[PDB]
Amino acid sequence: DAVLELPAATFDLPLSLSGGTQTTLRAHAGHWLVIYFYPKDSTPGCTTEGLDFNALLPEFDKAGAKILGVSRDSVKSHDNFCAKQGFAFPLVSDGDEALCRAFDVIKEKNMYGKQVLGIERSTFLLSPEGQVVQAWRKVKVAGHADAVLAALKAHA
Ligand code: NA
Ligand code: NA
Repeated sequence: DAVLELPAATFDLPLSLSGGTQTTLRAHAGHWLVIYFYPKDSTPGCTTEGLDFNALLPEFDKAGAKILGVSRDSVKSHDNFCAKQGFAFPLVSDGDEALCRAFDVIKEKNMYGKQVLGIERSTFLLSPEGQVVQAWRKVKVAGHADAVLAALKAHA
């Protein structure tokens, strides 16, 4: 029932959050976790995605689930982004791309005559026992948070 196996060490990686604290995936044991990776703070698309998740947060709560957004922007950038948009969930500053690589969301594109890496917008649903049970890759923003919520309700 796992669609992705993560390195065991992934669950103990210290994840720097907006607000200056740290978490790990293991610390979320016991409830559902949505982890949504996005390429960059404060862009039109990535802002829309975060606001879409933020608007549905009471429905996610009803399943006791929690949301984490992830990019490689700094904690300061995340703090600004969260404050300006009013997000009520944390953002991981995955500055070294450790979590991104664990979930295999760093993808290469041959453009400008060279190989360019970047975060591919992707989302994962992690069970209360830490299994990755559903994955969405190369995500288009429109309708995405709704679809993730629907899938959560179906799994939970
Ligand atoms: Na960190
Ligand atoms: Na979990």
